[PDB]
Amino acid sequence: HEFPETYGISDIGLPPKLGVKRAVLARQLKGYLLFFDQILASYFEHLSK
Amino acid sequence: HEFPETYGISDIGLPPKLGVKRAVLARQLKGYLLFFDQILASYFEHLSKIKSLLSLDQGPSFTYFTQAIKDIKDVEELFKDPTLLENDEELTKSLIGKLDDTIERRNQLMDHLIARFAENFSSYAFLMKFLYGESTDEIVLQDKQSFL
Amino acid sequence: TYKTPGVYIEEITKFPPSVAQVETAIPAFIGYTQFARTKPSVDSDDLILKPKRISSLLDFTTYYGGAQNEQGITVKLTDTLIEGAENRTINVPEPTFKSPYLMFYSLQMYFANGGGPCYIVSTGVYDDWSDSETPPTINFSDLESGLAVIRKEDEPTLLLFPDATNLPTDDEFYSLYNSALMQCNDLQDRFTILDTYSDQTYNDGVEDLDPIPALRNGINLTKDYLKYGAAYYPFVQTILNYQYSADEIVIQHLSYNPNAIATALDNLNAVNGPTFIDAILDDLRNSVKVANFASLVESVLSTLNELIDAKEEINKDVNSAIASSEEDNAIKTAISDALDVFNEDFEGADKIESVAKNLSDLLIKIKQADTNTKVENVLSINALNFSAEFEKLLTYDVNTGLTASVTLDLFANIGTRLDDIIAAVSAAEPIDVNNGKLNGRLLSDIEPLDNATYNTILLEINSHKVTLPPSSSMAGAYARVDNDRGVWKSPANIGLNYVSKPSVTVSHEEQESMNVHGTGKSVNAIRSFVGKGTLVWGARTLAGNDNEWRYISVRRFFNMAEESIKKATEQFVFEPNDGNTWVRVRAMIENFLILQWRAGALAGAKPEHAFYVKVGLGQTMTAQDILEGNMNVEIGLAVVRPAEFIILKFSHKMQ
Amino acid sequence: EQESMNVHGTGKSVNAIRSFVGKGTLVWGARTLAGNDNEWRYISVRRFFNMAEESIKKATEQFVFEPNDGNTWVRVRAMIENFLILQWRAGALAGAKPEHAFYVKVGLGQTMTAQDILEGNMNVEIGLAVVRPAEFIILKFSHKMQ
Amino acid sequence: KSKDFLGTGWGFPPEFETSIGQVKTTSGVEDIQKSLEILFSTKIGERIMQPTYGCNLDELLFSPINRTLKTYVIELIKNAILYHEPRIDPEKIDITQGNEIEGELLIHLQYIVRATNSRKNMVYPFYLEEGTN
Amino acid sequence: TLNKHISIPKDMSSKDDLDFHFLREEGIRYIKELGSNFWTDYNTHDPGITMLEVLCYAISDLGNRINIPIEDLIANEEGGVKGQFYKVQEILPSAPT
Amino acid sequence: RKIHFFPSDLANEPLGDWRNFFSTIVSDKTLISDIENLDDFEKLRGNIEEFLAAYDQSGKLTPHLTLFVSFLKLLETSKKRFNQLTKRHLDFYYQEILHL
Amino acid sequence: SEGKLEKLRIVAYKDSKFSDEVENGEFITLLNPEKYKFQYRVEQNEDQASGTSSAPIRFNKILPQTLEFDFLFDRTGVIAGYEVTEDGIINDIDHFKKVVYDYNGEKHKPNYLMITWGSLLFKGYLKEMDIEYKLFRPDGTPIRAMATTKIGEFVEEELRTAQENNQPDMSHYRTVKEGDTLPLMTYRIYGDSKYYLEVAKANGLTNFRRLKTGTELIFPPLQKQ
Amino acid sequence: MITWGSLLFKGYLKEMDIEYKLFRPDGTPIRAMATTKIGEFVEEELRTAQENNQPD
Amino acid sequence: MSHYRTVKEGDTLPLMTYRIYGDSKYYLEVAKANGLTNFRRLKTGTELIFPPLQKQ
Repeated sequence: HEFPETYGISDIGLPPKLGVKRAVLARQLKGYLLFFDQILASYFEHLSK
Repeated sequence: HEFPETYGISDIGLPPKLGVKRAVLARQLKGYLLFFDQILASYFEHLSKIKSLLSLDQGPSFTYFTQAIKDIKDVEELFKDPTLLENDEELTKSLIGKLDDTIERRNQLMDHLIARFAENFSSYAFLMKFLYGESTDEIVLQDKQSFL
Repeated sequence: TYKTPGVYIEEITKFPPSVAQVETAIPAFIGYTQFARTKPSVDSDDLILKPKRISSLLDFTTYYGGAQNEQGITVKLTDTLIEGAENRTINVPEPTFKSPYLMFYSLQMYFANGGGPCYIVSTGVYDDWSDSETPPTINFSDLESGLAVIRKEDEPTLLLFPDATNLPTDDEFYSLYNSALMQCNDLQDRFTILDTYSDQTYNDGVEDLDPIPALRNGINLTKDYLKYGAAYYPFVQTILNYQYSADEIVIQHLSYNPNAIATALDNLNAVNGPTFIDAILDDLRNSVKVANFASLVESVLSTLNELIDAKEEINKDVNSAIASSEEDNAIKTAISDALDVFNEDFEGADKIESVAKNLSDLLIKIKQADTNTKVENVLSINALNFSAEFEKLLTYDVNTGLTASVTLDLFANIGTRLDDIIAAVSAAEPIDVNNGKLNGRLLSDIEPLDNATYNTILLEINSHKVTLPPSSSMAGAYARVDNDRGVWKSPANIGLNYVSKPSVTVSHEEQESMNVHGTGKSVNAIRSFVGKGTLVWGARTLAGNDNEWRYISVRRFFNMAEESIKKATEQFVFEPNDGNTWVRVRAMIENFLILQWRAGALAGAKPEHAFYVKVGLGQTMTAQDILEGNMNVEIGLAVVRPAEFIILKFSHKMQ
Repeated sequence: EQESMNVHGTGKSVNAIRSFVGKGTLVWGARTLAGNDNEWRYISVRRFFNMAEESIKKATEQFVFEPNDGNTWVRVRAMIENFLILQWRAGALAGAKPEHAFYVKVGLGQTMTAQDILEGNMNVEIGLAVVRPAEFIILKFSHKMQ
Repeated sequence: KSKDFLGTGWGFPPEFETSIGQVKTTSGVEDIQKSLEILFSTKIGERIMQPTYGCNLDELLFSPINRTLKTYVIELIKNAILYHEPRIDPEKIDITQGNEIEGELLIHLQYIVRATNSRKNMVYPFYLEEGTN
Repeated sequence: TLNKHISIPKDMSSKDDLDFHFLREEGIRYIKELGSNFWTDYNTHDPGITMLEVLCYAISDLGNRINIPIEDLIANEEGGVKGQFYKVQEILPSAPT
Repeated sequence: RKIHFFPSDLANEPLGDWRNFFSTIVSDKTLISDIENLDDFEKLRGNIEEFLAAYDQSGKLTPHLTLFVSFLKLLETSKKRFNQLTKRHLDFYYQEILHL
Repeated sequence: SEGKLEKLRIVAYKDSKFSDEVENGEFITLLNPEKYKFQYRVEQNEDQASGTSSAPIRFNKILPQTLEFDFLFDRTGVIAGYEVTEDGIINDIDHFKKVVYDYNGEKHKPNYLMITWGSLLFKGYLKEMDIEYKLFRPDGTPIRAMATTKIGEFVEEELRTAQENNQPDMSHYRTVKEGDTLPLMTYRIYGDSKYYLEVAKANGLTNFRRLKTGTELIFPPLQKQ
Repeated sequence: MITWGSLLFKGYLKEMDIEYKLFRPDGTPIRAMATTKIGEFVEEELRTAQENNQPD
Repeated sequence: MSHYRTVKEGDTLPLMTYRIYGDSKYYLEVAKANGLTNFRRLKTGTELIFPPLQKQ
């Protein structure tokens, strides 16, 4: 949620006119970024315990 | 008398067009402020009595004093019983009353004045108890005044 | 009225409006108000179907009034023990039942967003709730009446209905708007601003409907009507507070140790005794003559007033016992019945309260009787009621030096009845396990008893904000644009005042279907942008695919230009129909249009490419028109249209 | 007490002399003994008229034995209008332009008939809009959040 | 509790309650509105050790209404606010006559409440480190 | 027990996990040491650098919660310390011998 | 208890007194149930002194008491000056009347 | 009273707050000036180094203002509304000089002036004056003169700081709207984005990366020593 | 920022003179003439980007 | 220098001291130089003196 709209990984999505390929690439980036979020989420979770 | 006209507690009153509620509130403020004036009036009153407190002829029966306040236009309505405002001695008994421990305070004043002549009446404290009971306190103060 | 020269400060004053001017953004608002009176201090309502011009909220408030107090506010408190210490939780939820009357709030938004003078038409005035869960409803035919009324006024240019979304069905909602679009086409000078029915999937009693698809099916008129309006979506969350009265809010209390009954019972034990009512009952049971009499009356009157106050205190505590006795409803009934009987000595059944009231009025009259006659000082007792009112306390006390012959009396039945109340209340002491001291009491009542809790509750109540349909803010925004740039400037990319956020977030995938659609029934979007806040995005009409009428600014420009020319030509109506008139009509129209061209409304490098006017026999008229008395004038106009899209391209060379 | 001096059922107003803090003794109020009247409640209005009427009366003495016809009626009008236009510029009379401040009418069929010509009468009608004082000031306050 | 530099104080026409032994107080915007009522209700020399507090609007009683007067009225109001009420900025002063006969002058003052704390605002937990002048 | 005036320090430098600029510089130093053969453009339009700055921001947030005082971090929903500590009334007194 | 109190909803009619405005000073209401008839103030004075200590520099008093107490504290400087009169009187007599 | 020709007035004052009038210190003209003129000056610092193409321009000061106008005195007898006087314009000029020029021994200076005509209202001091005498009676009594005048501007120092409401030194509050972030709001208030963790600690925020859209925040000033 | 057609200029006011010419009878002005002088402002970060200074 | 005034109704001692000296704080020295005890109420025929301030 910290990235710009241009990247296409936010709640409002990406405009249809930009085509499928760009939408697909946005999906690929979300996948990559989860490797960083799952780790951070663990540390926050550890405080709760 | 030190406040502005806007407050409504001065001699010229408050204009009718402002309504009853504002006039009522002015009455409430006058009530509150009397708690400050009655105390100040007492201190001024106390200066007027220095001559009596230290008199060689005859001292007063009270050691604390008060005054009626009459430069306020409705005091006849503010007080539950206006009678007291006609006599400062009754007002004193009602407002200060017992707080004034006259027997002990009167003796301290008399003893000081007697001491100024290098005299001493300590023995009356017990010698009079072989003659009188509780009534000695009045008798002894009368004798000390006569001595001076 | 002032009598003494001076400087006065007043909270409420009337202002002297006086000069009207021609403007293009003038809405009419049709809906319900608190009152509707020409004279600020009369009881009659006489402005309801009389359209009136308002310059600010300051005028609205003196003829129509404010908002209705909400009846749906709930306050709940809970007491619990932590390691032995008490801990109180305060809970004030959002109301689910809200008043349906929104005109006041809508006007506040209109003025906040830059609106000017406007017309108010009331369709009636506010009514009452039936219960805390039953709000009043809106009758469709009231809005239709108001529309028929505004039809006869010439000045208004925009049509709005502040309470349309509270109609019982969507079918009524759509019918109302189709009527407005048809009226705009009949008159040829107005534009309609439309809202959806709801921002949430709503149930029609049969099926669950999506709001944008539902509005599109609802408005089933053709292009000839659709070109006269536009719709906006979603609703907006504002910063306005709800109106309420603290006295009307009841507080629920739950606690680990139940002390509600115990409190009420201890207060009643104090009640049933000599320091509360026996002393009252024992005592209760010619200019000089008037003064003496008047004193004696006042003494009785004062005594009666104390007895009356006593009744009110009793009801306030007994009711908490009733409210708190959740279990064993048999006891709730026993308590309630005992109280209901007690009250009969004070209420209309045998009204002690009216005796006290009447003695007061009579007492004033006898004191003033001395103003002019000895007769008045007799009539006030034997023609009027002093004899008659004292009798209602004791029927014939005068029979003996000691009051006697009390064939009837209003006094002391209180003793037995208080005993009955206490006995019934005491039955609840082993019944009530969960209610605290304030349970069943009013918010205003607690203020003396507790203050930390009271202030906390008020802060929580005021955290709840008002939500409104967007149309009233748009009317405000239209006024700003017309003054800053002109009627030919598009309303889009303008920020809104007093808006925290749109009710819902609309994604790009969704937004494309709002702007371009097979039906042409476009919807303009309200959006939040980073660092900017809430903006209006898009400015198309309900005929959004049309080659001539898809933009709002184009349609509004034409309505304006046509009205101005029409007025300019009235001066020639009864002139001879010949060449000496035809030439004068042309010169005048051309002068109007050349000014609009210089102003930037019309397109074209020089007038020959911006506009034309044709008048003449053999051009626009024939011999038969001269005989009939007709005159035909043909006008064409090239207009300026907005940019909506920006396309960039980059290319390079090596140094 | 002061309110009953300024406004009263009889119209017989009394002006008050008052002491103000930091100023001393001032005259407070300026009404006539017909204080509820719509035209004559202010002192300055009544005194202005007495002055204006005397000045016009003197100005018209030069026409007393002139023929009673159009060549005189026109001269009387021009003179009266000149007096009044000066008073208007001076600030005594109300109105944005002379058409709203005053008028003078003289003529047969307007103010005179055939019988007046025979009797030797001449009728001149004059109207005047005058300036009145402010007595009360009313304030109001309202606010907005930044 | 963000808007704590506007402060809290006694209501102007102080009212005393009996349901609790307290005098009513005001805060925030309510307090500002009562401050304005006080300032324009008092004359310049009426306070004892504050010989320059209040206003001179009474100078204009029993005078005709014109452009010179209106200019003077506006000046008097603006200076009184600049000297004595640090929490606001005047927005507009509208001066009009609503009566052809009655001696009435109508003045409407509109103003804006400041979002930042003034160097002249004596509110207890702030002036100690922020009240420079 | 009076209220004090509240202000904020002006020396925003700690050289630890709460210091954004410090973290950003260390990030870039590590990148050069490990991957400068392939990744040399460190300008602000670069997606790589953009991701680094986002992560640095997230780290500061974590560090800030770790510093929340114990009284709150181990609090119970209902208050008290029943399962965490024994109180002096319970753990210090001794049977009488 | 000797002063009338006027409610804001009556046309200047009295209803009660000012009793409730000083009721927060005394922590045990027993001692003031008939205060106007006392001849022994030792218990009452004791509770008042506890009150004064408890709120000294607490920041917690209602504004009408805050003024009253601040006023009473300012008056302590008057007591200091006033009680020097006995010395001034003695000095005057020995030095200006008797010339010693 | 629209139709009234208003005449220009000048009043003398004793104090710098303009509330205590000099007795018999008011001048009213008999003929209005044709026009008047104002002057405004702002000064900047324009030092730059050699080799550069432009300078950094720094604000330095706002200089005092200036008003100028001309007067005509005439008692010949052709202007409607006025009378011919036995001594001509001798008492008109002597009263005009007593108000605007003469030294006052009570205050050890010349007078404070307020100049009012219509929309105009100006406070200050006389700087310059020239008077030229044109027509005379045979015995040497003047009946016409022309005067040129220059006035400076006065502001009292307590009023200057109230008009320059000078505000990182004071306290501030805002309400959160949708679309706001904490480092962007910190930049617009302080000039730097780096103070966002001190703003979050002063408000008790733990999840500052998502703000809720009704929250009112405080922004404390920076410490000075 | 001063914009008219092709013109676009950023800076500061240095000098101004205003002269009042016509008046209504009650002293309300209806005509005036103003002369103005504007200086030029460049921020220092933009000066080095415009002077793309390049043996180094 | 030295000064004298006569008391008119509406005068107070701290307001008159401010107009003569420039400061209201000298009112207790003016009352002592005139022998006034009840200075909070002035009688409206009294002539007062206002001495100058001492120099060294």
